[PDB]
Amino acid sequence: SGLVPRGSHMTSILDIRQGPKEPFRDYVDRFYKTLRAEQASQEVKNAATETLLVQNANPDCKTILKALGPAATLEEMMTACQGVGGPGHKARVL
Amino acid sequence: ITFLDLLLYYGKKK
Repeated sequence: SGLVPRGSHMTSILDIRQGPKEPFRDYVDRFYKTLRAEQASQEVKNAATETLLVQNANPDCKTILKALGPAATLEEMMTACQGVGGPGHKARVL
Repeated sequence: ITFLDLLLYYGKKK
């Protein structure tokens, strides 16, 4: 990008990274808010989104995100980071 | 799983 002498609304989505023990819900809260104000066009930023979202997620969360895959949606990810999503299913642990 | 999906998540629930 370029041609911007001044456009510092809040172009800093790069600083929005999920801590190793940080809830994905709080991560997305800041991520989405900042990305919404990111100085880029929708298709441009959304292309980065799919990468950054997983990239700046911690290994543990990232492992969960990958186990779901692109076949699952953000809503699923939000619940996935919260545990398994639904206990009493496959009585292996609980 | 893009900004699109992020928007639909806050706006709707599917």
